Amino acid sequence: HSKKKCDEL
Amino acid sequence: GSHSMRYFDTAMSRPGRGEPRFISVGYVDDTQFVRFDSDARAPWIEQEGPEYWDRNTQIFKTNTQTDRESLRNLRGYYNQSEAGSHTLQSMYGCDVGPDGRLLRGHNQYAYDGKDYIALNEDLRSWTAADTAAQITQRKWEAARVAEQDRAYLEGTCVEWLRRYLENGKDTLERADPPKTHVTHHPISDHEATLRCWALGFYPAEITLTWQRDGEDQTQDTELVETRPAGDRTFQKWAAVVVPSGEEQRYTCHVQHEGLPKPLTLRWEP
Amino acid sequence: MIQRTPKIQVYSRHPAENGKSNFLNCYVSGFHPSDIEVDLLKNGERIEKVEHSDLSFSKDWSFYLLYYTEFTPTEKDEYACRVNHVTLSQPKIVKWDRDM
Repeated sequence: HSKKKCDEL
Repeated sequence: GSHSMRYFDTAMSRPGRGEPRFISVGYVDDTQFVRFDSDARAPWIEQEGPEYWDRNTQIFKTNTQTDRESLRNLRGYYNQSEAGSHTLQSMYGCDVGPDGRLLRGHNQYAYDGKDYIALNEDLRSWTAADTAAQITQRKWEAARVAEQDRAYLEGTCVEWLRRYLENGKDTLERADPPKTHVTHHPISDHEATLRCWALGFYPAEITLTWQRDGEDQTQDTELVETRPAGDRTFQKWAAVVVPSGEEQRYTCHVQHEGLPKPLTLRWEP
Repeated sequence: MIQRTPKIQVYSRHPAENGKSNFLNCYVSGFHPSDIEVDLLKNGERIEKVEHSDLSFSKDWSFYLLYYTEFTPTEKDEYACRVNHVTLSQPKIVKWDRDM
């Protein structure tokens, strides 16, 4: 199950 | 034994040829089970709902946009022009032991092939590579990102890895031992190559060594990179150059998870 | 920027036996950035029926891909893999050798 990447670098 | 789940994400800009391509591939150990590609599934995955698939599809879409915006931000951090192509990679996921409990979580990034920022083993703090990644670190500290990542890694990651291992046990929990033989190839009247082969094994982790008179031949052994056969299994070989007539002083040693006991092999003429 | 040149291995899925259907593999790995051109060759001509794996990478961030096609080896047919990458002045050709 994938993880949300919700924060820009 | 022990197992890992890992996602490998690549975002790559391509100025003049559209928006950056985003591809995310998920693995359990050495088995790929999912791929999402912005440029458009294992069997034990299909048995999850179409709801599971939608939820992951939505995540991939959001991740696509996040990494696209991150590529923009990164070129700013490094004073780079709009003209060149750049790559943002990330790896995340969890390792668990035989009992299915968390050993360690991972979440880290590289830009143009260079390590950029990583979540530390504590799942609470960051290690930034340079003054650009320090900007990311400060932003991520302010937004409490590590807490969200830790929640995924200790929860979702471990829980789903356990489920996949249960549903896919016949393959995911089966270690296939190497099939091994030693071949012999004359180089000249004076020397020959002994090549120790390991074929058909899963997972990829393996140890192949040559000894001469019980002594490790690390410096004199040619070891090829472990390579996929295309049928889930892997292959590897190790070779040494030996004086003609001295072949029996050399033994090949094989360790693999699928082996009851390690093998010791010699050339059998 | 750092660039890394591809390693190349050319080999079959199963032990080679003349007249028996098999798979010809070209594994490219250790490279960066990810754009790469890979051709499988039969007596110098490009094979049309060639598939590849999905882009992934190793823990050192370098990319790898497997290119593959069904083939039936014979005594006299020569096979090879031809690779180009930003790090190469001209395409690198690696011959298929049954003993490697």
